[PDB]
Amino acid sequence: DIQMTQSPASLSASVGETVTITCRSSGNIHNFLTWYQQKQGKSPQFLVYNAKTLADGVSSRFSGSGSGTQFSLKINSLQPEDFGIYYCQHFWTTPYTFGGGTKLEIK
Amino acid sequence: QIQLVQSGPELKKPGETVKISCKASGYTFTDYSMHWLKQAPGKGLKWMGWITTETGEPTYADDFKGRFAFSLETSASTAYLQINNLKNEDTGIYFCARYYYGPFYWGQGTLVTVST
Amino acid sequence: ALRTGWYTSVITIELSNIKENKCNGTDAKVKLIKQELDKYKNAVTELQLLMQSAIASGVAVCKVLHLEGEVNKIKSALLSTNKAVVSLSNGVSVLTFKVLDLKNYIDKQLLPILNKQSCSISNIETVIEFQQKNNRLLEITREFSVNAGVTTPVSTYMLTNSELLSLINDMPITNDQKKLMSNNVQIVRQQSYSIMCIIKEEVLAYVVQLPLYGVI
Repeated sequence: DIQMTQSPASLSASVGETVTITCRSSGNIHNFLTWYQQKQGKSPQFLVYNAKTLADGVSSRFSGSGSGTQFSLKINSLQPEDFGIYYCQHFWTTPYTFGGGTKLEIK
Repeated sequence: QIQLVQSGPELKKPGETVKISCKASGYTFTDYSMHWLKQAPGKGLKWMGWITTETGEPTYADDFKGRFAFSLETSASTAYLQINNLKNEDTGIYFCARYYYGPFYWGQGTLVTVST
Repeated sequence: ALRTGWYTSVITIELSNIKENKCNGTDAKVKLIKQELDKYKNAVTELQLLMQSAIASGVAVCKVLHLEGEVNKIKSALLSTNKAVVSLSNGVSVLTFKVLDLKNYIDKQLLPILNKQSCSISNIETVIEFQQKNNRLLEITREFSVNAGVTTPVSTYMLTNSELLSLINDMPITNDQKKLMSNNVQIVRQQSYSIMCIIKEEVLAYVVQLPLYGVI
């Protein structure tokens, strides 16, 4: 029952800043974690295959890091696209859990 | 090219029965067991369980036991859910997904509202 | 060099999904490609039927990889590299490895030529390339088919010499044991097993149950 928690439950940034989101697991999910982003009424599309190796098709500004119990998604620059809600989930063992969600809006 | 197209919107009344279907094209349907994900208005995303696409044997998350029932038709290459005895709390968006390399693959949702 | 324990690896092979080749035309090169594809599909089928105490450790690791989620985690692990150290859900740290990549070749090279031009192949090097790449899978299939899915000694088709030494240089052991095991690789092939484990989520995985000599 590993439960995850995201620190910036709210967020607000410019069109050129770098913002960083974090998740804290309630257990040692060695490496396995991923970051979806849900647009205005779509299905959550994933951004990284793993804590580090980002997923093909996405832009390079997203850069994940972490291991064990402290993970960090970093949007290296904001654009009109990089706006929505960002969840984080472990896929180490069942049942899977999500982070509370991080709402990102313009400054 | 992996697609999981899902059923359409619905409107029911508390105490009814509902069946949401998920069609899965783009891969051998019998490779990946399909997982079911419930969202909620304002709340967070909730993973409820999966159903093996070989034996059909389902398994449920401790919050979604008792009424929810998963089923599939191997020949048709589609799997569906059934939510007996709908309640005002069962309202939301229900997702069908399978294991991508690490993360999931989400098909479009089916907003299932339960009003009187 | 007294064998006192086992060290179960996990050896994966990225399979492909052969979508029905809708192309009419029976040129010799296309016919040879079709025959090789049919042998490939047959190998996958016999392996699936092969799946569906000296190997107690490999048996336990196979039953763990049959749990829902584990292959996903191994696949994510060996994703960009060709070797990782995945920690299974029950606490054990297993050393996965990706010794062959046939999905890549099959999809990228073959499937365009098969689907777009209505199966018109130009050169004859591609069919020799494909049969060379496929012979190792076919030979693993043959060894598993004859030995009832548990093969000893680990042949050079299961785990080649370079890959056995790459496995030995990453086991959690002293440097003296790595040196010993790298100087007697034939005696390490003659002392292990190769359990056949899973085909699921488009991958072929078998467990190589290497020895480890605590007394030297």
